[PDB]
Amino acid sequence: LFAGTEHRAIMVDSMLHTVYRLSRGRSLTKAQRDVIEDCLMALCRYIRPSMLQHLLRRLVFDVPILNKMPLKLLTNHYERCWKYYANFGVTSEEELHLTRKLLAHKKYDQELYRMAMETLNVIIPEKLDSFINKFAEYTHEKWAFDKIQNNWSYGENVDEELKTHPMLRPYKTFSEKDKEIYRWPIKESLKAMIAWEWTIEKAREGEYNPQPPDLSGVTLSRELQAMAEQLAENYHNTWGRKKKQELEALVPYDTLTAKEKARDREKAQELLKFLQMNGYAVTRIEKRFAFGFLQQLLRWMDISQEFIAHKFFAKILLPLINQYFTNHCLLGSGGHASNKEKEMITSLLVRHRVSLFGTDAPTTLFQHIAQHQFGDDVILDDVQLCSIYSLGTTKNTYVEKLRPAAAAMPVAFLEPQLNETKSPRERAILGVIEITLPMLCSYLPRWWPPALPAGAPPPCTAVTSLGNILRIIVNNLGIDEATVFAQPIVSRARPELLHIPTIGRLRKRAGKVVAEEEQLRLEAKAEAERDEFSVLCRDLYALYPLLIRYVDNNRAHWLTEPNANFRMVGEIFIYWSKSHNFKQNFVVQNEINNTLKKMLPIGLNMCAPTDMLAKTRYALKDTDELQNNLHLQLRWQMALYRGLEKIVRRVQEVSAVLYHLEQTELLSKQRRRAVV
Amino acid sequence: ISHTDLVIGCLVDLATGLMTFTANGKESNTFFQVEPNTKLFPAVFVLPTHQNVIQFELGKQKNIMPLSAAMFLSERKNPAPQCPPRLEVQM
Amino acid sequence: MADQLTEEQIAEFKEAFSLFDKDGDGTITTKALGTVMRSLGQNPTEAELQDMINEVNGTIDFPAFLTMMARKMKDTDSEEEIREAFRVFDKDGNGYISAAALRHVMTNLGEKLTDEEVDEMIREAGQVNYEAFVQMMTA
Amino acid sequence: DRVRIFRAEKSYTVQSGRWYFEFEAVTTGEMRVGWARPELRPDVELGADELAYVFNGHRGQRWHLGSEPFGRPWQSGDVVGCMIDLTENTIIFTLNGEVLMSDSGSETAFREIEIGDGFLPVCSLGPGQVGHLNLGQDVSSLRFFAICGLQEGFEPFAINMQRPVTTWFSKSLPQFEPVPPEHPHYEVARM
Repeated sequence: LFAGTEHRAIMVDSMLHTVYRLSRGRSLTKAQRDVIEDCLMALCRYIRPSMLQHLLRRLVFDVPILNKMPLKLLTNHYERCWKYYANFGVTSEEELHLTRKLLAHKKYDQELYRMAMETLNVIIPEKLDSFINKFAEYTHEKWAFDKIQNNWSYGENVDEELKTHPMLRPYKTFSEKDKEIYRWPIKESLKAMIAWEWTIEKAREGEYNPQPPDLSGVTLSRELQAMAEQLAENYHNTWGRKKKQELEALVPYDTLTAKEKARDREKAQELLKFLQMNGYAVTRIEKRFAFGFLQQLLRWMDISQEFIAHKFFAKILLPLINQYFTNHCLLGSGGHASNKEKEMITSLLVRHRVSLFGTDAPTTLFQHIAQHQFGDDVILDDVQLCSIYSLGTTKNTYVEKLRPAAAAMPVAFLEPQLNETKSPRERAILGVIEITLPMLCSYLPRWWPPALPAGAPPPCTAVTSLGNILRIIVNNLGIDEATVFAQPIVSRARPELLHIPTIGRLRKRAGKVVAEEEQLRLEAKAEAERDEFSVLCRDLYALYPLLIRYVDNNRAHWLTEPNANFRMVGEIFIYWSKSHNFKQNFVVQNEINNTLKKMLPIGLNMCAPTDMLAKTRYALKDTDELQNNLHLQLRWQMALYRGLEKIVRRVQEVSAVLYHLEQTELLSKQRRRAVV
Repeated sequence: ISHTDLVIGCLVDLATGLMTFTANGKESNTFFQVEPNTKLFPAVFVLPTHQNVIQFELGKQKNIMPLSAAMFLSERKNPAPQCPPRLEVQM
Repeated sequence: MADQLTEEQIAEFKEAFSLFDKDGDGTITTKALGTVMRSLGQNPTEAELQDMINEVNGTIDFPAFLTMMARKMKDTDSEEEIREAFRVFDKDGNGYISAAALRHVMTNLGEKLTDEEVDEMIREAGQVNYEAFVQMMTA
Repeated sequence: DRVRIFRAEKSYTVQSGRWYFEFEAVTTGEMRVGWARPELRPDVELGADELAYVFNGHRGQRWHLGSEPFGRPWQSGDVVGCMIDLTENTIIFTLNGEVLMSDSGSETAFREIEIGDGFLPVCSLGPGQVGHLNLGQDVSSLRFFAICGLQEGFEPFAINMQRPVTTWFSKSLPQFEPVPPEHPHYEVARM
């Protein structure tokens, strides 16, 4: 019910603090604190992250430097994953703090990766006594300029209803009783500027309705803005140490609010502009993570060889998880590539997943050629260790698909692949005339292990480029028509069913469907009749064959309806009984899945309706009540369109519709603890 | 920051087409004169800066008839100020 | 209900209690209650000590001692019972119990649940895990 | 200036059946086509409030109470059909005869829409953009309706109308109007 509190944001800001004030304490048990820690994260949600940063400034002050503790880490991760689809610097400060911190070790990386997206003893110089009066005089010169604009009257006693300013005069017209309000402040700030950087000397010329001069004539440079940043924190350090001494007898500068830092910065931007007069000018994001990442990458491979010869390893595990986090969360491109080649030699699972991530995130050519040389050497060993090569055999193929989004060394491995985990060898393979001769060779083989592997890159080669691909599909057609490794065979099948040739494929696949239809009817006859498990096995094999069958049938239908909108009428009629047979058959199908039976009926529905619907409505009723004898027993706009063997064809489509129509179609409390 | 209400009243003389404007009973320097056969709508343009902004006051001065008699032909002789519901504020 | 403890604990408790019994009366001091639990290896801090005496004068009598011993061991067994309760479902013991293997283990346990409620148990909950199952049972 | 909003007259609302039209887009850019509630305010951006359902062809996203990416952006000279089926509370957008899908693969751009007072077709043209709106008087004048929509069951809009459907455009000339008493910011009081 606390959703959207733009009504009020101060009471909830105080309430959110005193809850976490009650989070750690001496006078509470495990039971009472678990109520509050569950009450806290229940309030971390159901409120907008506008008001969330009011405590997030206070948490990163306390927790992330130390390895109570989990109460911070829990509430943190439930807020940083609350907007990923000012305080940001505080988080990165905490991000490095947690890295400095890097059981309790596993309780940290989750919350971390979720956030991955002297003035009294200082001597005053000669001009510093002249600047403590001038920054007191320019302060009285700016204050009388501001108050009199809002109709501030002049009174001997300062009244608020009268807006009286009895200090409406200069510091040179003020005595020790009227300049004591600006004596210690302009002298301690000049002493704090001198104790920070010992430069108090005149090096430039100088610059009641008192008006301050144009002090904003020159802006802040790279050394002036840093000194103005040094003047705000020093004014916050002296006043902050004054608050820590007075209340004992608390907001910093860098982790200040967006509203608190707006009022504190005017005490330094006006003081450095007041110091700049009379020459007394005291003048002394992800790549940072990537720098430390490469810094960690150096010590990792150093330690990796230190164990290869025979604390940080957990930190390496802590980093790789964050590495897998940031890669998925995603000059600097080189730095990642530098780390990419850094980790690859260390391999020469957990890192490999991060390696697969980093390859998915996509000097190294030497590393590639050395790997390719190591691959062919392993291929020499394969023709004749295996674990370090097999993980490299997929990471390369990951990269070989990555860059698509040392040519000879690749070609050397290709011949080694052609020489002799056969499917994995067939996997990275696809990732001219010599191919053309082999193209007709497999075509002759289709006219009749390495036969499956050779067709992989051949599908990858023709796709890189018309009727040649049309021949390859027909070669792939008869190979399955004769027919496992049909799954990866089907993976390249839908990859290039783009580009007459379809009509030849239509005459081919119509035979493919009818053979499957006869195989379906045989199993249906087997279903009409131990032999029950065998029929279940046979249907499973039939479902297995139907899986790769319909997969090419879909994309081919994406051009058939594009064209014809005949042979498809046969193809609809053939696939009609298939869906009818699909209407225990699904039970074997579902196990084979662990669909295409549905989508086949979808594309065929448009074609079958392309060839009086009340009779179709009537014949659907008899098919929901054989009906072929019962079939024997806006329309002006429609007949304008439709005009632009019926007794069986109408009977054919009708039952298909009805099949598709069918296709689209307490305990008491003590009883619960009893059964437990 | 003024704690008082600037009241602006206008004066339109129909048989001459002469238009003048009074500021708190003190006549302003400006004036306006128009063609014979023309009409006019009373108008106020404002960018608001308060919870309560303006008030249209349909009143008469010491010897002149209010805006009710001007716009309703059945009541041209009545000097009592009225506001029937056909009158309203457009935008 | 003080029956949720077995006998030998009460045998161990009375052995511990009589060892630090003041005069054989069965009275002990407020401090000795902390020492006798640390004589039994249990180490709770003074927060878990403070709320227990005011739950029940400085004089702790043996039934007044024992009722606190029931509650300290009632809550701990109340949460560790339900993971080992899921252990008998899955053939491995991890949490992966198939839903097919449930509609005969649940109508055959002895609370006389018929087919309708073990249906009603299921469609108001493939294999389901354990932590959703301890959620759907405790409710 | 602003964006012009185009629609049909409020008599021509639909309450049932399944309907369809077509829309050629000549020069791509900022345009918007879809379906809208009849009580449509001409001040708002088309689809920002709860009165419109409208696809955007500049970057390929749907507009209703915000945005969500949807399908491919445009070319110069492609047909963007729209169709609705009130019997199932669905809205389907077809591009060039091919049915657009979501990021989840679903073709139905919006489901579970309340029928209410009805719907009526709506277009929107940004500055410079040119595109004609074939509302479907002559069936042969349509192009990609036979590819998709015909055998599905969708009838065109002006299937039996011997006169063309009158169109209502949003002006740019401001005119006076009485202040509504349910206005969220302004209110008057005749004392």
